[PDB]
Order: sequence, then structure tokens, then C-alpha cells
Amino acid sequence: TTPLVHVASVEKGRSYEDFQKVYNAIALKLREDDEYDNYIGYGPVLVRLAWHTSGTWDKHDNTGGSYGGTYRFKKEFNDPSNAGLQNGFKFLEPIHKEFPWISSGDLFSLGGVTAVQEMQGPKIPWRCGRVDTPEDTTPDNGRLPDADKDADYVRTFFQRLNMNDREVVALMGAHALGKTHLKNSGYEGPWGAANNVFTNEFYLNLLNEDWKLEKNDANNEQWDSKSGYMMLPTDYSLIQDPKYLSIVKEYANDQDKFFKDFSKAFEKLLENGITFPKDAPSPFIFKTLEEQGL
Ligand code: HIF
Repeated sequence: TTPLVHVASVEKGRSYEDFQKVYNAIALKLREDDEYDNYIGYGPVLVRLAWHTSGTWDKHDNTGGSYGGTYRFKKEFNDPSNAGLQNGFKFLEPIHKEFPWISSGDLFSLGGVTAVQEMQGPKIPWRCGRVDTPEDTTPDNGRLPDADKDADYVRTFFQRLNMNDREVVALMGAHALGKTHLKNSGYEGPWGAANNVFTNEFYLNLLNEDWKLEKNDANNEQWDSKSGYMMLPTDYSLIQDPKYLSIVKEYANDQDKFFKDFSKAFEKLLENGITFPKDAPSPFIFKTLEEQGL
């Protein structure tokens, strides 16, 4: 199959204002449904949904990616790697119902951007234009990463998504959000204390906590601290590899730098595989509910 080209196509007649309204609806529901997952809220799962719907991309043939919004098809939403994301999709259902004009890919990705910003993270420029593609364009399961591997695995894995060392380490800071759930992934526990506030806590915890390699109730190894935090073997690999370690230390000591680098890497992740016409609108930077006094 020849390398497909996905050209961004703006939803008919829509502009910044239309998308800010969708952002707002998502942000308002995030505030409303705050009891989810023992009051962590839907922020983390929406970020993970944005990542997993974008992370199926393969730079070699442009298959997968955020463009098609293929997670709406059974093969992909039933991917074992996506266990638990159905909660995020259900959250977005009423949003898509109110704004039926937005594409699935635009909604999934915008959900992640909205969550990060509302959780006090950096502003993440976002571009519209993803177009829904047929069920036969859904990528096969197995493109998302395993968590029981080492640094070499992580480095090699992300090369498929065209991410370098700094981009990988910056992206990983998102694990400051939410937690692992034994029933979903075979891992259990949060990475930090501020589960629904976007900060550089992930890096400080990796470096400052005293970690012990233990077996959880699913008989899988994970690193645990007496504080009640955990790290996946892939997370811990960031301090085992000397190159990753240097970057982890940088972000643990510069919140602004982490925010700026994460913003760039996350937008890149959400845009991989998409060709934006020269005359396409500039990226949108949405105002938070707080900035709008809403
Ligand atoms: C090395 C690559 C990665 C691996 C192996 C990996 C494994 C897991 N990630 Fe995660 N991840 C991102 C966001 C989030 C978020 C948010 C969650 C929390 C979900 C929740 O419902 O709380 C979240 C949960 C989990 C879980 C637990 C799922 C569950 O049990 O519910 C696993 C096992 N992740 C990213 O954005 C990204 C790219 C950077 C940090 C990124 C990279 C990797 N992630």
C-alpha cells in the first residue's frame, strides 16, 4: 500500500470560536463529574485517550495516528492496551452529541489538550482538521508500548513516533497524572500525590523517593515507594539510562522548561501523520475556563 497522505480539512465553516465552545463544554464537564476514579476526575484518562489514539502512528507508512479517529471502531477500542479508555470515550459522548460537527480525531485530541490546560498544565496549541476514516483504516492492536521493558526498548519504541530523547523524557512527565489500575493494565498505584494537577512531580518523585522493586497482585514487577507511589519499569528506566537521567534532572529543576518542552512534544504527538495545507489556519490556543471567568 502506497504511503497515504492525510490532509487536514477544516470542519465546514468552523473557526476558533467554535472550537473554544467545544473546549469549554469539555472543561465544564471535567469540573462537574469530579467524583470519577475516587475524585481524581476525568482529566488523566482524557490525556491518556488523546495519547493512545495518536500513538498508533507509524512514521514509515503513515498508518494509525490521530487523523482518522479510528478508536471509535471495535478493533481499536477493544485493544488490550486501551483497557480503561472506554471511560474517557463515554465522557466525550455527550460532548460529541452536542457538537456533532467535530471529527472524532479532533475531539479525542482536543480532549487531551483541554484536560492538560484545565489541570493547570501548559497551553498546548491545537490544530483542527482531522477527518474520520473508514473502519478498514483502523490500525491493528500491538502498536502501543509495553510497560515491563527497559530504556533501550523505550528509546527504540518512540523512534517509530519520531520522538528523540528529550521529547520522550518531556512526554513522560504526563505520568504525574492519574494512576495505574490493576484491572486495566496489571499495575496498581499513582505516580505521585497531585493526581489531577499538571506539574513536574513525576521527575522529582523518580529522583527523590526511595524505590523498591516489588511484585503487585497481578504478579508483575513495579517500583514502589513508602509514600504510596509507584513507577512502571519503563518509567524507572529513565533514571537507569545515563542520557535519560540527565534530562530527568533538568525537568526536576525547571518547571517552566518542562512545560514548554511538554507542550511542543504533546502537540507534535497529536499532529503526527497530518499534512497541514499552507493556507490552513494557525494553531489555536484556547483560554481556560478560569481565564474566561467561567
Ligand atoms: C513508555 C511509554 C508509556 C507506557 C509503557 C505507558 C504505560 C501506562 N500508562 Fe501512560 N502515558 C501517557 C499518559 C498516561 C496517563 C495520563 C495515564 C493515567 C490514566 C488514568 O486513567 O489515570 C497513563 C496510564 C498508564 C498505564 C496504566 C493504565 C491503567 O491501568 O489504567 C500504563 C501501564 N498514561 C502519556 O501521555 C505518555 C506518552 C507520557 C507520560 C505515556 C507513556 C506511556 N504510558
